[PDB]
Amino acid sequence: RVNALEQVVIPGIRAQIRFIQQVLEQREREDTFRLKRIKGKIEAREAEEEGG
Amino acid sequence: MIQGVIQKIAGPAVIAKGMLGARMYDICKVGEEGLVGEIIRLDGDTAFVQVYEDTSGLKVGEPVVSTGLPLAVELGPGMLNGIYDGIQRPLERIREKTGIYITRGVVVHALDREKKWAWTPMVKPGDEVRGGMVLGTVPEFGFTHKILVPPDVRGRVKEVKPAGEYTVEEPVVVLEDGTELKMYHTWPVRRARPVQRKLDPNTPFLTGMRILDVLFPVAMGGTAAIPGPFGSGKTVTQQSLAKWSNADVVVYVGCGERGNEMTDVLVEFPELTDPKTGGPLMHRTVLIANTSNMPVAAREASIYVGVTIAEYFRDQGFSVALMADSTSRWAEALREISSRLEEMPAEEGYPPYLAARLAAFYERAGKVITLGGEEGAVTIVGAVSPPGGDMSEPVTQSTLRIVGAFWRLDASLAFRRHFPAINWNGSYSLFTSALDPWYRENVAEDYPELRDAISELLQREAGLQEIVQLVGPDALQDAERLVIEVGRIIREDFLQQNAYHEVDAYCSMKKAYGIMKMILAFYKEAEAAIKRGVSIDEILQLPVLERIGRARYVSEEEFPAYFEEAMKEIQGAFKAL
Amino acid sequence: IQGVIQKIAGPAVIAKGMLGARMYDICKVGEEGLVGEIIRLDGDTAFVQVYEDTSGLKVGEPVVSTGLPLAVELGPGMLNGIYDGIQRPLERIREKTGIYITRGVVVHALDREKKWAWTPMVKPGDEVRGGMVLGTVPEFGFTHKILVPPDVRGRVKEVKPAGEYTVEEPVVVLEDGTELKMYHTWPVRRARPVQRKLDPNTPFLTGMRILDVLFPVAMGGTAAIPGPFGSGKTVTQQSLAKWSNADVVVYVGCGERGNEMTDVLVEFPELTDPKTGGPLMHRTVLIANTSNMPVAAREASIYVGVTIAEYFRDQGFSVALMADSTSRWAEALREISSRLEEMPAEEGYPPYLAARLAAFYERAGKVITLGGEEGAVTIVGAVS
Amino acid sequence: EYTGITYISGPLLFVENAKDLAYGAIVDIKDGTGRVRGGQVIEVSEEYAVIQVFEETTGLDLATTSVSLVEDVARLGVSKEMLGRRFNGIGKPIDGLPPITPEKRLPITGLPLNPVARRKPEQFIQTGISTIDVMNTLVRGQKLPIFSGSGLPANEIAAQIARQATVRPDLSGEGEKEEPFAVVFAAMGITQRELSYFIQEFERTGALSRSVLFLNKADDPTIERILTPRMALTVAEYLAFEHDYHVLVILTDMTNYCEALREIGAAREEIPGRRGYPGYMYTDLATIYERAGVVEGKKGSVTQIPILSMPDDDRTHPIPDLTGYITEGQIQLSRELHRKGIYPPIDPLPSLSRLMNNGVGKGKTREDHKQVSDQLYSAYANGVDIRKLVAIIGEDALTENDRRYLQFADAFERFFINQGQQNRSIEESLQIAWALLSMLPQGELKRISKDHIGKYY
Amino acid sequence: EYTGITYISGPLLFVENAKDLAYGAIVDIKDGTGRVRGGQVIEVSEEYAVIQVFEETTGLDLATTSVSLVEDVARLGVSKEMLGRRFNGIGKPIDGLPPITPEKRLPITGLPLNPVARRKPEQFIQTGISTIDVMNTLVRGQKLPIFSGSGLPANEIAAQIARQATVRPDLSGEGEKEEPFAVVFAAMGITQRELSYFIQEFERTGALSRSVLFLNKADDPTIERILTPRMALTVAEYLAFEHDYHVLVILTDMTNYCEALREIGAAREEIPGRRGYPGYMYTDLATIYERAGVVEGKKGSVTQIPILSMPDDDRTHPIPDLTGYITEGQIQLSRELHRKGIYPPIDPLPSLSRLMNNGVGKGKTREDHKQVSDQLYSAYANGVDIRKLVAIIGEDALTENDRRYLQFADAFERFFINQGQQNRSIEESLQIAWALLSMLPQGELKRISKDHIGKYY
Amino acid sequence: RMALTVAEYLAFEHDYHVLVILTDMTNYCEALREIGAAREEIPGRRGYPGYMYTDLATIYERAGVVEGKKGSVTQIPILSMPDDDRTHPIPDLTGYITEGQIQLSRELHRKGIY
Repeated sequence: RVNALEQVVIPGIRAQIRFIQQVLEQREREDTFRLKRIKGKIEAREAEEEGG
Repeated sequence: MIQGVIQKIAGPAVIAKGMLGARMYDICKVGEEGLVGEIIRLDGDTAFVQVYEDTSGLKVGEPVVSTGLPLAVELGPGMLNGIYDGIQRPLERIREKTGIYITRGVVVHALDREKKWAWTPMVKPGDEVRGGMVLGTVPEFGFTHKILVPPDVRGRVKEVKPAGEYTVEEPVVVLEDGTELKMYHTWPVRRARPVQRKLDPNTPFLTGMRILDVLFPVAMGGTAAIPGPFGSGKTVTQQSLAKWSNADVVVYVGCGERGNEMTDVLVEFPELTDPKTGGPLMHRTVLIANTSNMPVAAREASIYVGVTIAEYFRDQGFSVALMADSTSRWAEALREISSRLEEMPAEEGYPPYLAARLAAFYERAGKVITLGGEEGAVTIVGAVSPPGGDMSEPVTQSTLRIVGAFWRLDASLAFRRHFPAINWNGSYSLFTSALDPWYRENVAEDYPELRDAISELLQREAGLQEIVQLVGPDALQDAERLVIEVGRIIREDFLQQNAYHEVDAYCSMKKAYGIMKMILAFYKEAEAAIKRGVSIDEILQLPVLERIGRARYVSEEEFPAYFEEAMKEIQGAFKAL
Repeated sequence: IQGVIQKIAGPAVIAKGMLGARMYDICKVGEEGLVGEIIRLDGDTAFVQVYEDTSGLKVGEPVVSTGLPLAVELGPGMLNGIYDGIQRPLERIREKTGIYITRGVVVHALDREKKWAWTPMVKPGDEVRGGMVLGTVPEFGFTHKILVPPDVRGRVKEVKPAGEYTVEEPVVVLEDGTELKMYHTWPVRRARPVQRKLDPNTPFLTGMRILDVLFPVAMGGTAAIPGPFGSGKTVTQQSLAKWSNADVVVYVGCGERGNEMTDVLVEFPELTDPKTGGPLMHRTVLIANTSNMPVAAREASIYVGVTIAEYFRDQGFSVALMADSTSRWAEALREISSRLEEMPAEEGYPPYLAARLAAFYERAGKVITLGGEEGAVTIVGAVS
Repeated sequence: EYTGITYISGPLLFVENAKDLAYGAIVDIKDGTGRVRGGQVIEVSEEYAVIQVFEETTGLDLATTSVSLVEDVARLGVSKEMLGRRFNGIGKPIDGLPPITPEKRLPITGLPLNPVARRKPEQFIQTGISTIDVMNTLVRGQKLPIFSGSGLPANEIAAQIARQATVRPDLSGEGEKEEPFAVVFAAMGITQRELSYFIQEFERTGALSRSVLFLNKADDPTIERILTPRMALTVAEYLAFEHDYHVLVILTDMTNYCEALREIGAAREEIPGRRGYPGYMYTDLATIYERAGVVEGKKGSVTQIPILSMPDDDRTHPIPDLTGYITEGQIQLSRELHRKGIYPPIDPLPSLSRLMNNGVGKGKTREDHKQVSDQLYSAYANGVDIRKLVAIIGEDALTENDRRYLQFADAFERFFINQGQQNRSIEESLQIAWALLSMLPQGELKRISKDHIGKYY
Repeated sequence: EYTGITYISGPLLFVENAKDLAYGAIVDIKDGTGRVRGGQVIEVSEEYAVIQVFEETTGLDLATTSVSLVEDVARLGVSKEMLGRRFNGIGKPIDGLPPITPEKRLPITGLPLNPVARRKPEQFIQTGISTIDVMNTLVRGQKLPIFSGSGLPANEIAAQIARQATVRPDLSGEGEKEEPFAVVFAAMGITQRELSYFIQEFERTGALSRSVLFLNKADDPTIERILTPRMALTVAEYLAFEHDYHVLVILTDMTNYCEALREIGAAREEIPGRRGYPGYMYTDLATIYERAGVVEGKKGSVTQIPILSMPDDDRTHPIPDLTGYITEGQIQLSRELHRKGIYPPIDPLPSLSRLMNNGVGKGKTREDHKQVSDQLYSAYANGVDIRKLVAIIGEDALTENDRRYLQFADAFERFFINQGQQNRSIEESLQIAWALLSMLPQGELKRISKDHIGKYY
Repeated sequence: RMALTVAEYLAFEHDYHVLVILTDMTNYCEALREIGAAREEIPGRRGYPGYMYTDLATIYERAGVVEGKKGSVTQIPILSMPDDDRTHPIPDLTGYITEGQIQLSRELHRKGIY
């Protein structure tokens, strides 16, 4: 059990959280980028009242 | 007046221009066939119209004339027996006047005025009336479907029509206040019917399964919820309030129930007969559910027009069981709003309005005495799913797990034979310290004691479970397999129940009481078996374990005499051996 | 300059009437003069990052600006001197506002209302060397050498005899013109010039055997102590600086705890030096920020101290800087960069985190100055 | 012919001088490649409109652009006789002869079917795979997606259902062989092998004179991957309902669907909201699946069989997500039985079923597999699960009792789940099934009744 | 007027002549349905403001829109007669008595206390509990979170211990008649049960004649949610610092508060932080726990206790991460205790106060308390590991010492952790301890002094 | 890229062989990433530039042997791993780019091998 644990199990049960984490995290680049372009629209709209 | 035409038609939504006088969250008439919109934003003379029916031919320069009602639900009789929409349009009238296909721009009466209903007055012309007072009793089947005075309206009577049929539109009591009380009356869907006070839940609701009460108790006047990832038994768990509930008023409403699931479940009610009523199951089911064949924006309306219907019933003085079939569907519909309006929702794919309109739905009605002196109790059960398959998200925490009961499902769990299935540990009930009074007095003064005592054993086996999957038992002892086998029997017969069979479950005190006493017996004696020198191997091989394994098929009526003969066999096939 | 408020979103303010505004410029927004700072200009308007929260501020007010870039204040009074992350004296705040703090507070950054000692260590007709000799202040710590800042090597006129002179009072002026007073202003975002950066070669005592004798980092290291405080770890941090061979200690935190961080402050005069034999408080600079402290207080935290140690370095003192809660420093920065166009892109933190992280260690260590004096800025990085 | 571009990139164009266009309208256009393409007015605007071309832009100059409102609504000519003919996503017949004359020109958007107009079906069919016709019971007007991984076959298994699809003659108590049985196809993205592979098993079927094929290739535009689905199903509606025939519709490559769905997802205005895919996705998988259902007053039916091909074996992936919920009763394929050589490689252990005692297993559907389904479940489970539990507890450790569990695993799976070119009738199933069930003594066989046991002894 | 409307996305409203109006104001808006609505005036421009309606989102119209400027600065009147009042939410009559009396005006948003005038704790509170007075030691003026789960009920174990608490500082030499006690409860998102279950218990024994209540209903919008703690925080100030009272803040479910915030910020053009939760949180969470503590020269102090919910109690969630820096020490409720039915669920093992020596000292809690706390720690902990060895190897095959360490754990849950609503003193809890420890020999007593062993067994 | 181009001159033309001993590419990614975070090339792959390879293309291009001229230019990248795992782009993308790899592990570090 000792032998086994220090190899396949333990860091493997780690790398699972890590892999998960990173992909959850990176997904939220697209969130911000989209949200950016959303912002751009909103301001662009109130900038046609006062200009072009 | 409110007038204007279509500026930019994009998706099911229409963005209007020229809107003058338009007010927020108010019903409209849209296009030229009548599709009915809602003002869900203003920006001066443009207002984003959200159109509940999908668009398909509508174009620029077409009418947009708002009615000026605050998406009012039309309250009156004819609710019982008859399918309706989540947007409240009777499906009876659609099928007969179109065809078998749902077409856009079908507009018919929300509350039929192609019906009349026998009037019995009660109120006298010499009296005054009060908000929340009974004007007479309309007889709708075996139920008592009173007629009440809309809250915030009173006067002094001067006439009251005498008995006869009258159309719901015609008055039946008139007043000196410039008004006429009709059986056709507006109440907003954004404003709740007023309550006299809130009461503390203290009677439990019997949801007639021996695992959705006995182990995790649910309250009457409560709120509860069950989830279900990716079709694990999300739809099936309402076959457990189909008729094994104690409600006198059953409201089946779905945010979106797909086509295949109304091929069996929706047709199930005119093909059944409820035993509590003594009469038909559809007499006592309102039906105001929405299909997914029905447009995406009709899914968003659903909830607020059926919750008020639930209040209308609660007021009369009847137990109301409201259950929103897959409440998860209103969230996608709400979430589509953002896309179309140029906004971006709450991060990680969560809907843009979280707590605000979820907490509101649940607490709209629930354990409240009325203006009119009657006992209102609303039992609401959200049958959500996590869209991404995570049971850790805002909307589960705020109002789907902080309620009376929280439950869970696994995927190979339900497949063995548990329909529906629950996680023994990971599932709790918050309300359980307030459901102890009635259970003490009515059932027995050891019903609250035995139900905590069964739950203890069920969750203590978990202790060993882990080690089994770590390196195993290489040593079987007398104290080992004790908890382990017992608990086995308990998960095998007490949590494997079916909702498709009336012998595997049913609403009955005595069945729950009974089964749980048999298991108590087997358990009791086992602890004193081992001490004497009785191998757990032989404990399996008593036929009495099999006697408790044939209590989940037993006929309901037969059970009393059955139970009494069987309690004796345990105690005889233990103390002897 | 002087301008007018246009928007208020959040704690931040945005105000036009700015033009010819410097970058990292002194801003005192409103008629309340909330301690703020001009940043990244846009159009004929600017974005203004206001440390202190705004909630009484109305738009359209006058905004007074100095028109000179914010700098760190360096003079006497710093040894045995309590200050925060804006660098105001937290106890003269207690006397002039009471127990509670009501925002828009501005007081001098050093004790300038005292009359401080002086002795001339130069005369007229001689030339000064930058980073060294001007005149010393005798204090009850050791001494504190009030030296002229770098690149000022010119001739001096009029050096006044040893006595007592306020910080704002002059004792010296230059023959070639350009006047100077005992208080000196040095840029927050720049570090002083050196001649070599040396190599570390004098061991850094910590006063407990195992710590330094087994694992030395010597004088000019960079170390770390991980795991959160409250495990009795704080034992290590106090005693470290307390025993350790130096002549000045600077203690600094940022996002540190509640009451546990106020135990430290009162127990600080109750720590005792081995060299002087009296309190450590005599020869300690505080610039700690708690966590009730303003938004960007904690974010500016670091930089202050760095600079301040370099002053004591140039003098020929050994300093011992203790960077508590490096991990919690990042909290503020995330918040600020969210509300701007420096949005997250790394992994739950902005990618300008690594940039602001480095410089704190890069600009410290054991090196020789323009003044030719040695001293060290040993850092111990409690990440926590 | 309206000229004046503003944005062109992909099958989404924007062009001005418009307000005469309606939602869902056939226009035509001109391009610089000297060709006339298509366009559905998916969205409409103040003095422009969003157009969706039925072909990829590979050339379109700003000197020459055109718009001509052909028709106000958008439609396809559909007639009674079109069986025996092949078609493509454009909607031209690929046969080589003049295009047939309509009877109705029905919209391609789709008209939903009333939930009131249906009623519970109960007439079962032979799929030629035992496992389905016992456990889930595939009846008319019911969906049953066959979940398929990526790196897994999808084509192989599909073919088995197409040549062994057949009503019971009176094994259920009746037939529907008295009315013509026919099949409809429509592929949404197919390569070089999948093209011919399907066609040569349809000559096995003997059906190529009574089937309607709406083949969409990957050399065919990417925009027609989501047009064709709706389109195909309207030619289902026409022939099952209004000409009373039991039509089997089989939809495959609902991952190539999802590729095209994604495109419009982010390239249009709308933002992602289903973990990096659209939020109007729901409607896109609703309008598709919810059409199908046996209607009460009609003899005929649209039986839809979705065949997925979803990326890997994730279950958080958009596709299996929504699909799960939608369908009532499901079937899965995995890689447990695809390393053994067992075609099909159905695995019901993680799989789920929601209709098997819900108007099925009772009614005009036999009750003699009623208790069998319930039994097979917990019995098959005892199997698979402990195969895992053995490698932890010991390396060969299994007790008297658990020995039996695992004994019934290897056996059931081999015999039963290898069908393929072998057809088993309702009777043939149950016989064999009970004889593997005799491996467990009485007490695990509590669920089967006294009758059942002897019945199929 | 203030006419001009642009965006009513949800509970937004814009108004012209935003230059008189300010940031951090609160205002009456006039609408044609006759409704009176507050709403803080946020994101002000010189043309456009943002106001956020304290009543629903229905009745806003573009015909009647006006704004009565109340006062630009955040306001809220404070009274000293708040010591027997009862109020829900912001501060609205549930006692039927006037809401406020102006004896002073303090905002709900200011800048907390100098640390130069912050004293440390030196007294103690008795909640009448064991484990939160022995193993972890809460004292007068202390920061200390109670980490609950969402599966678990936050809310019960909150109001239980609420009314139950009666200060006791006899041993220090200060009475209950030279120490007043004020219990402040501020909740949010409470259901219909929870909203009535509280008021009842509070009214039961006197805990509402010597306390003031707050609890923000679930029918109320998410904008009022936020002001709820900031409200009761500011009241706690005017009592303890300015009349010498010792208050106890009990916040309940922090998550709901942070959810709400997120929607305000998203419409105030900011990006949320990690796990999709607010990143502008750090500051706001700080001011609520850092505007409590002791004061130099004032005997009073606000003691801070928040309660939060966590889906699985992990640290991966932002919700504990943030908190855990600004607060000292930790209490956390685990699943294992609660399931079996033990109240409170508090496990002493994940827990540890960071301050227990910088609170009370020797002779103020009896001198033996100190070492008897690190006895019981090690005695318990040893036994929760041989409960999963109670039947593998057994306890009959185990040492004498370890056999006692089993039974010890069991009696610890029964008698020490659990006591329900019964009260206890420092002295009666140390009594329990001794009895349990007599069972262990003197040879197994090594975590106390020779003085302590000879003090009692 | 300065070190690189500079060397190409002296390398081929003057005919002297040199070996460019390049150290931590970590600090390369780090600094690079900031820039694309205000011009909106949105760096991320796992939180490191997704435009990484693009820039490293020219920089590591001269690392083989030319024909004609003698002397050449050879890259020797030297960089740590934040984890053993080859998932994160610090070793992963670098892997693909360059010609094979040589790890020193920690498997012998642990023992006192040097």
